[PDB]
Amino acid sequence: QVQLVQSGGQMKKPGESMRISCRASGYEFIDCTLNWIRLAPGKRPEWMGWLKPRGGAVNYARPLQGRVTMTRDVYSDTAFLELRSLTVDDTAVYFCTRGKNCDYNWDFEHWGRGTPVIVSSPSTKGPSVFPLAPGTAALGCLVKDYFPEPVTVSWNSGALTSGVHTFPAVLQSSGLYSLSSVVTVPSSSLGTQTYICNVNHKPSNTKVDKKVEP
Amino acid sequence: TITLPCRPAPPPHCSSNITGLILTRDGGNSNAESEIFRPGGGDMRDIARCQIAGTVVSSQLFLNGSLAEEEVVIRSVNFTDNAKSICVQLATSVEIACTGAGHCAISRAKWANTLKQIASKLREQFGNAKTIIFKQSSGGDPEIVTHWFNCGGEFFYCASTQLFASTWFA
Amino acid sequence: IVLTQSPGTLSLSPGETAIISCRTSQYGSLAWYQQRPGQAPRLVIYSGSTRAAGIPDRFSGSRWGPDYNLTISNLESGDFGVYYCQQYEFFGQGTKVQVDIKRTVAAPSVFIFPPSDEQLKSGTASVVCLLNNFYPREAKVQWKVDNALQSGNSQESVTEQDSKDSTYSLSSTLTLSKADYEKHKVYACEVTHQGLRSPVTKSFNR
Ligand SMILES: *[C@@H]1O[C@H](CO)[C@@H](O[C@@H]2O[C@H](CO)[C@@H](O[C@@H]3O[C@H](CO[C@H]4O[C@H](CO[C@H]5O[C@H](CO)[C@@H](O)[C@H](O)[C@@H]5O)[C@@H](O)[C@H](O[C@H]5O[C@H](CO)[C@@H](O)[C@H](O)[C@@H]5O[C@H]5O[C@H](CO)[C@@H](O)[C@H](O)[C@@H]5O)[C@@H]4O)[C@@H](O)[C@H](O[C@H]4O[C@H](CO)[C@@H](O)[C@H](O)[C@@H]4O[C@H]4O[C@H](CO)[C@@H](O)[C@H](O)[C@@H]4O)[C@@H]3O)[C@H](O)[C@H]2NC(C)=O)[C@H](O)[C@H]1NC(C)=O
Ligand SMILES: *[C@@H]1O[C@H](CO)[C@@H](O)[C@H](O)[C@H]1NC(C)=O
Ligand SMILES: *[C@@H]1O[C@H](CO)[C@@H](O)[C@H](O)[C@H]1NC(C)=O
Repeated sequence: QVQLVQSGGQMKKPGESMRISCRASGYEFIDCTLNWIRLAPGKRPEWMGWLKPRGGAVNYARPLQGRVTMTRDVYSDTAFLELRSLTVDDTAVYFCTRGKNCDYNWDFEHWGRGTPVIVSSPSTKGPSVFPLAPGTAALGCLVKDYFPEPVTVSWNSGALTSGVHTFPAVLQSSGLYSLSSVVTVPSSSLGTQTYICNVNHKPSNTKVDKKVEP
Repeated sequence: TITLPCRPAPPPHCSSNITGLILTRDGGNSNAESEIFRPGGGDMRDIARCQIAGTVVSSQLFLNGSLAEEEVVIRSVNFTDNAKSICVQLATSVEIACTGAGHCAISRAKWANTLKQIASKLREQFGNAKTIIFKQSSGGDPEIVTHWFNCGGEFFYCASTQLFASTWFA
Repeated sequence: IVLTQSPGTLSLSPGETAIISCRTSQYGSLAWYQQRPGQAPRLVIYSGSTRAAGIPDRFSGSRWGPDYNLTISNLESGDFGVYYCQQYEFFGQGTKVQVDIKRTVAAPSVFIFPPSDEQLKSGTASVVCLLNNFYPREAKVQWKVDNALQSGNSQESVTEQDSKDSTYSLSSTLTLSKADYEKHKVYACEVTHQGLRSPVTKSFNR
């Protein structure tokens, strides 16, 4: 029964180096090529490289060419992944894998439990809140250009529950999250009641209150 | 005439003809502008499965093996599989000469000609015209990283770092 | 060489078939990996149609030309999650088979929001398209500027199926900068949905 046990989850600062181990038992270690694959949230799975234990033959993925280095120890049946010059993009759960059959390498039957890494820059970007205004009417707030996740909006400090829809954030090419939060209210109400959304962003300790005037 | 940093120094009778070589292909893709190739990265089973080998046990470079007729012939189980080693056989051999002083000389111009042939055949397999890069090994044991062979029951380690450092266009 | 999976998010109730498609750009055996939430991903299908270990016969792979299908005949809780397709070292973007309570069809109430003047000063301009309370989740939003389609400049998001409503809401964030925005005077958001007879359009002038 093949087992791929790897290191525990790590927290790293940007620009630092990282080492992760993965030892395996249940099969003869030297026989099968070993791969590393990182999975980022809302992102394509990414193959990092493979490593052939008999002679330490190695093949690094071209995007990572400079910053990736993986080695092996034959005697304790283990492989090590090393990632230098960390960036916030590199936050992912890192898996060591081995194929089903010993040399068709790509049918990844066996995965580790995963080693989650979290590089997070102490630099944070406060939310920019922009109103959205018009039988029934809708008015909301655009929480644009903030970093990182998450923010939690509300309306009238919680007086408004019904009709409110807050949306999952969206990663713009800017690298900064922008979400929207709308509410549907009666058309008449636009004149009678004032509508304030309360954007709360703990990573920056910013807590913006914004009004949506008709 | 390129020379080889060699450890230890190889006696004259160890000087021989080069027949072929082993190329591992770097995993893609970026943009299919170019392909990176490195020596070795091949297990002994890949070498045996290649069937062109001679008597000499070696890494990266086939020695004292059988040549193939007319054109350089490249073979792999699957070329689109970068985990599979590429076997290269030459019609014209390349006489690697060891002085015994510790540096193995080689005809630079001739090795340029053979390399151009390989790159041409690689393009034939990997698409009409992709620029081809030859770089040194990514890493591993000295036997895989350095060109390592056996002569008279004694092992020798030569660095092909000088050798594999080219780039070809079309 | 890239792998394109469709749909991005397939959603439907337990007890009915789910079908996932993966478009390839080259030859080579293709695999299918299931990934349950929080758990490591699991190899479902390899070499096109052969199932891995512990995979029931409810999973089948189908191939025609460059296209591959993973069909899960009878949806159980354990089947829901996110599926990826693979060809050598490359993966597809992913698909998310998620649960969906069946209810009556509802047409979306659409609103369009011009960009905040303060944002306009900052240099950027974000036009928002709101689609509220519609069933089912599959609905298409088309951005046109001076009656001209747009691609890649816009982004989207859909709510979790709201418990009371059992209905989906969508937000389309159309993003520009001040220059291009002021140039074009008039903008329109086009919504085509199952509960809609005709593509409802919501537009405005600068
Ligand atoms: C590394 O390894 C990988 C594997 O891991 C290798 O990948 C394999 O590579 C093979 C060769 O390169 C490749 O075979 C090709 O596949 C072609 C496409 O096959 C699919 O599409 C067929 C229908 O296509 C039609 O429609 C699409 C789009 O709609 C168009 O693109 C096409 O042009 C057509 O218009 C479809 O029939 C086929 O399924 C059959 O094959 C499957 C095998 O996996 C079966 O499961 C399936 O049931 C079908 O089987 C039927 O047909 C076979 C005979 O092919 C028969 O045995 C069965 O009983 C059943 O009847 C796929 O869905 C395909 O077009 C190619 O076929 C032509 O060429 C061969 C010669 O190679 C001829 O013998 C054949 O008759 C046919 O002739 C055509 O071409 C002639 C000249 O080439 C021409 O004269 C003639 O008029 C015809 O046009 C061929 O089979 C594999 O698909 C591929 N495998 C995978 C998984 O991707 C890879 O190559 C390796 N890498 C390297 C570098 O070597
Ligand atoms: C290879 O062959 C040559 C001559 O054919 C011979 O001198 C040499 O000893 C052989 N072995 C090696 C390792 O060069
Ligand atoms: C290599 O082969 C050639 C002819 O094929 C022969 O003349 C030469 O002696 C051989 N050995 C060396 C070291 O070149």
